Amino acid sequence: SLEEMLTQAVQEADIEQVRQLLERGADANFQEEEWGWSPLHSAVQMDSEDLVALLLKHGADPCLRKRNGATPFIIAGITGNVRLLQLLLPNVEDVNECDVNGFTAFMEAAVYGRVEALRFLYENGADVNMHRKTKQDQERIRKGGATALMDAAEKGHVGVVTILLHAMKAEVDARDNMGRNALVYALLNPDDGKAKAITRLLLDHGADVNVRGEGSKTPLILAVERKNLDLVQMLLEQEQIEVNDTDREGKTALLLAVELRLEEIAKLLCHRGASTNCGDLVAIARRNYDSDLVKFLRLHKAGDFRPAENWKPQSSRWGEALKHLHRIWRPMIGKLKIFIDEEYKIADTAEGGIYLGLYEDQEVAVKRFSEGSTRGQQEVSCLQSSRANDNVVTFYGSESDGSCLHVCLALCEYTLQEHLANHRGDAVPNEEDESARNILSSLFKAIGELHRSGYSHQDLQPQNILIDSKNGTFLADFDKSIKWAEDPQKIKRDLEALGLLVLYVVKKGDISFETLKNQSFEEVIQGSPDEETRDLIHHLFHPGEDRLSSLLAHPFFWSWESRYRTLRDVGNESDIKTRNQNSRILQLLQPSELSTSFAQWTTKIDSFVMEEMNALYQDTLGDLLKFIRNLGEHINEQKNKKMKSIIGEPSQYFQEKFPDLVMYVYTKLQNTEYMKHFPKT
Amino acid sequence: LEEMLTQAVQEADIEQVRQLLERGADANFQEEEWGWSPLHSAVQMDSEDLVALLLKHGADPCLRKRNGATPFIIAGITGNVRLLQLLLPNVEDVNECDVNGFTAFMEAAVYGRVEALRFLYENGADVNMHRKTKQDQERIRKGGATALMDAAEKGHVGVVTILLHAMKAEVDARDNMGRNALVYALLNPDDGKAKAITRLLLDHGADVNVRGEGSKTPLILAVERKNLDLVQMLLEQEQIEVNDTDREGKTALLLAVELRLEEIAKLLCHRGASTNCGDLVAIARRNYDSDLVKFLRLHAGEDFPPANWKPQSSRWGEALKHLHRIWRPMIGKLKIFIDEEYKIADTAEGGIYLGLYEDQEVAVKRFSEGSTRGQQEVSCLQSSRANDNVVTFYGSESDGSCLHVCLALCEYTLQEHLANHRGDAVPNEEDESARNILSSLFKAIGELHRSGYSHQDLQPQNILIDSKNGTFLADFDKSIKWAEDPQKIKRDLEALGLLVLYVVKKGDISFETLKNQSFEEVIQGSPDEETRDLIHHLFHPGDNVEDRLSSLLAHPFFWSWESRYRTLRDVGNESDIKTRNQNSRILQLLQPGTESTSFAQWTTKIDSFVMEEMNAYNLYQDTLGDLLKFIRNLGEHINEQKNKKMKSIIGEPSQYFQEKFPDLVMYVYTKLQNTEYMKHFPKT
Ligand SMILES: Nc1ncnc2c1ncn2[C@@H]1O[C@H](COP(=O)(O)O[C@@H]2[C@H](O)[C@@H](COP(=O)(O)O[C@@H]3[C@H](O)[C@@H](COP(=O)(O)O)O[C@H]3n3cnc4c(N)ncnc43)O[C@H]2n2cnc3c(N)ncnc32)[C@@H](O)[C@H]1O
Ligand SMILES: Nc1ncnc2c1ncn2[C@@H]1O[C@H](COP(=O)(O)O[C@@H]2[C@H](O)[C@@H](COP(=O)(O)O[C@@H]3[C@H](O)[C@@H](COP(=O)(O)O)O[C@H]3n3cnc4c(N)ncnc43)O[C@H]2n2cnc3c(N)ncnc32)[C@@H](O)[C@H]1O
Ligand SMILES: CCN(CC)CCNC(=O)c1c(C)[nH]c(/C=C2\C(=O)Nc3ccc(F)cc32)c1C
Ligand SMILES: CCN(CC)CCNC(=O)c1c(C)[nH]c(/C=C2\C(=O)Nc3ccc(F)cc32)c1C
Repeated sequence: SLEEMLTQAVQEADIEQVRQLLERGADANFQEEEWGWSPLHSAVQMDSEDLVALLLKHGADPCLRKRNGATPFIIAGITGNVRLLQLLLPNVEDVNECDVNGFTAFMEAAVYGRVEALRFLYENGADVNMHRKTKQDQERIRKGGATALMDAAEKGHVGVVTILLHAMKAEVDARDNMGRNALVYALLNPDDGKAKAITRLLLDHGADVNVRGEGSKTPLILAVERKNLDLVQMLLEQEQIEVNDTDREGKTALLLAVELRLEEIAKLLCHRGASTNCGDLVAIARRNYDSDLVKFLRLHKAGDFRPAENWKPQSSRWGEALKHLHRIWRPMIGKLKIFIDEEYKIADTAEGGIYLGLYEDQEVAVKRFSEGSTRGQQEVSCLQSSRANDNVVTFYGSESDGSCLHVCLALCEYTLQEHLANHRGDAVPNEEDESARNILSSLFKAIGELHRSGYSHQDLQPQNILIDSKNGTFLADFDKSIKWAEDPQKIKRDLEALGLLVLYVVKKGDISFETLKNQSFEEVIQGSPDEETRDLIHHLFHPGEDRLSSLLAHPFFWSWESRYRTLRDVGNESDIKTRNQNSRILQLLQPSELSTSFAQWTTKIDSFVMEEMNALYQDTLGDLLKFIRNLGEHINEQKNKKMKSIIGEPSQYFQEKFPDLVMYVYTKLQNTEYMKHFPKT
Repeated sequence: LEEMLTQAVQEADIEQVRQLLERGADANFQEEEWGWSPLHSAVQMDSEDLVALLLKHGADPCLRKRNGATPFIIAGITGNVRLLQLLLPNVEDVNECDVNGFTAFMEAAVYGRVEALRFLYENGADVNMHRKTKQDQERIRKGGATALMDAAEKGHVGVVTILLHAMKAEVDARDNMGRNALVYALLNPDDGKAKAITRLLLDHGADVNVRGEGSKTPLILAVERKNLDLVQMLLEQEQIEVNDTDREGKTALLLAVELRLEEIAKLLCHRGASTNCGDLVAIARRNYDSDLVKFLRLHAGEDFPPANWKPQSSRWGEALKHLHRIWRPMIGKLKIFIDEEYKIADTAEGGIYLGLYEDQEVAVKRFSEGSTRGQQEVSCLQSSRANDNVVTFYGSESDGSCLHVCLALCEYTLQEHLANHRGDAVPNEEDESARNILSSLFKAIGELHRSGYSHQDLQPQNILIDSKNGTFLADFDKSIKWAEDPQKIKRDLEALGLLVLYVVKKGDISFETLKNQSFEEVIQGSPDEETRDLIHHLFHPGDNVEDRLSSLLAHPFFWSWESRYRTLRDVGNESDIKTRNQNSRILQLLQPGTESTSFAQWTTKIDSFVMEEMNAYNLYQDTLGDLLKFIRNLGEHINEQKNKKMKSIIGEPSQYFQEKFPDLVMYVYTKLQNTEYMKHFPKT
């Protein structure tokens, strides 16, 4: 509280209240633990000399480093009051002391365009062509090495540039670790006049003009991109200027000037040796509606330049249209290449449609929103949280053209509805449906993960589910999604739609989803072809917020083989074989319940099989399981060949003859020790 | 060469045109790609001569190209009045708009073609026509801009004034977004033109409380442009709202303090702006804006913070909380601070730091924007977004001087994770963990190859584990497209071979150690035959490599002990094993001819009680057939009441048979591998 009242006192500039507390014994070398600021640092930054004098009297160290290694002296450079620098100098060890990023009081004077402070530190030993020496991590990626000249040029301080080159002997062609010099820094400044004046000075002193800036750009290309005839004339006054220099992507200064629709700057560039076979400049002027520059371009023809098409799309369905999109010219919206044409449309939506696009040269689906849209905001928000969810469509990023939020997504081959259509004629009519389990377990996982992330979908339907080239399934179209904390029992709608999607997929897409939405709970249950489906759906309409991942353990997701295996394994328990009425197993399998389909099972199994196996089977469940166990073990032996052919495939046999069997056993053993007989799930 | 010989219209010479106009080619021959006719293209190049020559030859002036554009509309662009005069008698409506809403008048407005604009106005043209677009564009609230808005946007001072005064233009016309010409005016690059057009519009009474992109007012657009003049011009209106906020809830003043604009900030305070919209003092103070600090203190942020963001990371949690709290400027969508507190690791380039990217926690790998290595990384991550066991790529941001590569944040390295979990298994118990880690890596590298890439540096430091124990492959700065150099795939597969031993040995043998060993020494280091066999397949993948990785997932190494045992039991239940039928297919596969394997004389290697009790009938023989028979029989009966003594001697039978006979599983695997009996193997 003491030094804290001092800290406060200084911030207020109560000179007296400071005096009292210094005499009370308060530490002027106190530093707050976050950013390392001292009362001496603070007094300098706010520029009240009285406080700096008062604190220096009380032993406040002027070489005291804050978090960034800056000392109150360094800070005075930024402040630019000369009598502060006077007051701190007779305690300063080195005038060239740097913070951890290599900054000196002189650099700081240059950065803040403080002429008078620069003069003071000039006459006092301050090195003028000191490069910033930074920490090892910054150097290894070639950061640092900049100078007061480069600093002054970037900030556009005409005064400071004049004074350094002339009065102060600044090296004009000094390089930072990136290989940049003050000219590059000069050319980046937003103001026209300031940029003009600084470039002039620097050129006349012998700044190299053949230098690489950000994006491998020359000074010339920077002058072009800025649309400044003035900055381009100065740079084209020198002969050694490489006019046919290429930036990162192979764009030339001329190419750029045609592309930007800048007549004068293009012509001046031609009259100076900008070679014309760097791209079809004529066509570029033509799409620009630049009549005048066209003619001039055809008045220097060197024949008729030509352009090789390499890029192959990954998509099969969208391939040819993506080739076309890659071929034609479009302007970019950040990292996105897009064209609002029917040829490129994927689908129609509640706002804006979905089109093919290219994002960093990768194929994408692009969902469009009005940039103000609640709906677009909900989508982007949910997608940004879903990056770890493996069964959610991959999110590339979102780009704004100012009136339209573009959401870019991985491109998929088909919607679930399409996919089921294309694969409808693959399976023999009674085959086991492995495909349905895969699709639906991927959905359970996707929705389960979406819930754990705090989001609910609200519009699960088959058009929002996509299938990729490799048969994987993904969830999509988040516009109507909500953070479920807002209303926790709205999760229910996801769970109910998932129940409808169970039926949908098990029915191989033959029943439309519309139909299934107009049906009531009991109609849906009745529409189900088996008991596992019925029970699964039931559990979705009547849930217990991690129920979904537990439902992946449900016998619906057991293969026919696994189901058969579980019945055989249960039927091999000692107490089923010895018919121990005492035992815990037969206790559990013994209930109350309604009429089963295996009650008096012995009368509905072929009479030939019945005899051969009795070679004492009662109408208990226990004796059915045992029957399954023995038949499983012996079905393949020579002496059962006639039995084998009556049965056919045994898994199919038992499940068909007794549809409720697997479910009944699963229900009875679910939370018990003999749950260990279930497949590894 | 009949329709493709119109380039002359390109080469613009009248001679070849007239001459081929009666040699055979359709005047209205629209090129297929965009709908450009010789009439379209002539009007665009402004050849007074070609429009005459072609209009002589019937060519329709109402003929639409791809975007719905008659050469009339295109004369509004070129601006020439006597092209518009040659065409006007052969057009139904002068106000005929292409598919995006654009009349010949708006094209005159867009390109600042002043004489053309006059000519169209007296000939009936529409000055308060909003653009009518297709329904796709309307549903997302695009279109409905007037010619006035086009003129303000392009900054044509001529055109605005003519329109406002001569042409009765509605100043406070809105587009579908809800934006007047004023909004368009302030987004102009040119300060002077912007000043001029603001003035004209403001004095005709354009709304100054409108909203543009990002919910920004005109005032906020003025402040973000850093232009005192436009700020004064707008504050000249009495009705204006100073305390209007953008989407992010920033007031115009807040923005001025933030941007180090003492003068505009002082001005906005003098015109009644609220000083309690942010901690304004602290903002000026960090900006080193001494005078403005004084000023706001003389008036302050007394009646003003916000507080709930929770990281998902447990390891990096506390530091992510710190990073969220502190103020940083953005590098695009990324929040980062280069300091030891936030540092995850050192690299050969720049280190890995914690970051926030669209408010999501991330690891940020740093490269000089120059870097070949950074380019290789971004490239390979861009092709891997579908690969589920590659670290998620969020995006890359540039500082001008540095490439930030942002990645999903993981808890641990593979090396760390194996250390932390070294205590977890009783050392005589099945290693589930190893199979999971290694199957994810097979999947990762498999898919990485399918995408055309090879890693080149697979080691445990490049493999990361997340909060839910998913394993992810990272670090592609040394990756290569293998198409150029097809056999360098084999080096990744060798590294996988090393990683197999590393992971099975639970991290006890260091990777360095293992990289110095020869292929044969590594195989010798293997604690079992499944590992031995697996690794072998990785060091010798084959020239015809292809998807060697995907077939290896089927190998007994990835079978649980439960499933190995289940397979041996199932094989043992074959009728020809039970009848000991020597002629049969199964026994021919298992056991042909006349034995070096640890199951030679297997009857003499199991406890004599078990052997004796089991003989409850030809007593059990030293054939493998009879061993599988033994395992099936034991499997079935081990838990029966009367076999309680056997059960305790054996313990868990899977563990037993594997231990007493280490080569058994592999031996059966090898014999049944591409046979019908493969159906007894587990599922994958
Ligand atoms: N003689 C020839 N021989 C062989 N090929 C040729 C020839 N001549 C040209 N080509 C090839 O044609 C290709 C481009 O097609 P195009 O020039 O025929 O028509 C353009 C484009 O495809 C098509 C694409 O539009 P877009 O999807 O990008 O969508 C643009 C935008 O989103 C929307 C603006 O509306 P708003 O939101 O602002 O209300 O409309 C479009 N637009 C913008 N400014 C426009 C304007 N001033 N006037 C009319 N429409 C404008 O529209 C034409 N176009 C684009 N920018 C334009 C502009 N600034 N002024 C006038 N027309 C423009 C070119 O790529 C070129 O290769
Ligand atoms: N009186 C006070 N009392 C108590 N607390 C206070 C007080 N005043 C401010 N605070 C609080 O402290 C926090 C930290 O503020 P700070 O100024 O101590 O430290 C900043 C940052 O931590 C720290 C690291 O910043 P960074 O990682 O963004 O790194 C910036 C850059 O990447 C790096 C190298 O740049 P270069 O070599 O490539 O050009 O140095 C930083 N830098 C840039 N310009 C600088 C300059 N002119 N001078 C010194 N450093 C500069 O440096 C301080 N800083 C940043 N920009 C600055 C600039 N333009 N001028 C002066 N200092 C600057 C502030 O955020 C604030 O909340
Ligand atoms: C088969 C006939 N169809 C009528 C039902 C017409 C085809 N059109 C359709 O059904 C259709 C619909 C309604 N959506 C899509 C595609 C996507 C979607 O919605 N979100 C996405 C996100 C990413 C992506 F890469 C594709 C999509 C199609 C093909
Ligand atoms: C002894 C452990 N120390 C703290 C207790 C920390 C030391 N740090 C270490 O060992 C270490 C190393 C050498 N790499 C990582 C992490 C990553 C890496 O290399 N690429 C990535 C890409 C993404 C990502 F999300 C994390 C990483 C750590 C934590």
